[PDB]
Amino acid sequence: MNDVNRIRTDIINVAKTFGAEYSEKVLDEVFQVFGEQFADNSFMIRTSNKQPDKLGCYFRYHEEDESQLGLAWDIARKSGLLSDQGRPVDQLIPEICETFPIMADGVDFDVKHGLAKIWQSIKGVVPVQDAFKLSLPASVTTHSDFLKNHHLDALYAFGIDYHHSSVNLYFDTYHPKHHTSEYYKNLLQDLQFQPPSDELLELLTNNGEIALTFNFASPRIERLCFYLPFLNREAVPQNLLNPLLKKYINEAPALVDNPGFILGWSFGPQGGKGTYTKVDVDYHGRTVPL
Ligand SMILES: [Mg+2]
Ligand SMILES: [Mg+2]
Repeated sequence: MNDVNRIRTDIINVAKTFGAEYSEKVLDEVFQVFGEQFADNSFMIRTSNKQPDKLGCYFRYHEEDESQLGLAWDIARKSGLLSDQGRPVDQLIPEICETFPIMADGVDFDVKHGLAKIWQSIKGVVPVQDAFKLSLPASVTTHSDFLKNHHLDALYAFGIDYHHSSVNLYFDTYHPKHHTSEYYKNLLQDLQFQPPSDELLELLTNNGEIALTFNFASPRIERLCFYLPFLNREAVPQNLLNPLLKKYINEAPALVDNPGFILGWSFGPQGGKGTYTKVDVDYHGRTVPL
């Protein structure tokens, strides 16, 4: 309705204000197909820190209505927003749906390049080894011992990245160690990843979500990400945010007066590529309170 145009307008305004590359033609094509899904579902607009002087911009939605599960992938394929090119990643969503009961799915979009990722949430958690029969990067299986040792073995969701041919695995933080700062410090050390600030370590004892990234091109775990919810702009730890991300916290568009946020901290190899911050506004006001 007005609601879809409202959302599309806000994304463009975000991209223009914060210096993100964007394509109106790609935004037009995405919204023609998924516009109503954005208005009717949990929906977030994300900016991130991947390059020092400009924020990238992404938008994503999460579908939990049982009757609609599977439609995102079917819609994406039939419309041509997602073509399978025989990539090892192109077979994973059908394998996942044939293997596990799915309780939610979602799609991530890049404002420049379009459909980027599809998520599938399992109905329950499974031992991660139950997933080893999927056509996942071989690095998932070869880290089975590491995943056990760090209690990253209660799997509940997959993220399938079609732009980068990578897979994110999301793990339930079930263990008493997941409530200690030492666990996160030790986890990043063991991975030889960039060390976290003491401020972040203290926040991470709230546990949040953890995701690990595996790529078909690499024998190594590529990246990991910690996610924490925040009930409003004032709750966000602003000392952890560069000036552009601080401006985003104070100006991100939403349909409530004081939206919540989900921040993600991505970590990669020490002195390498994958350490940066993601900030997602709870556009409708319904995502974070849950
Ligand atoms: Mg829905
Ligand atoms: Mg958790």
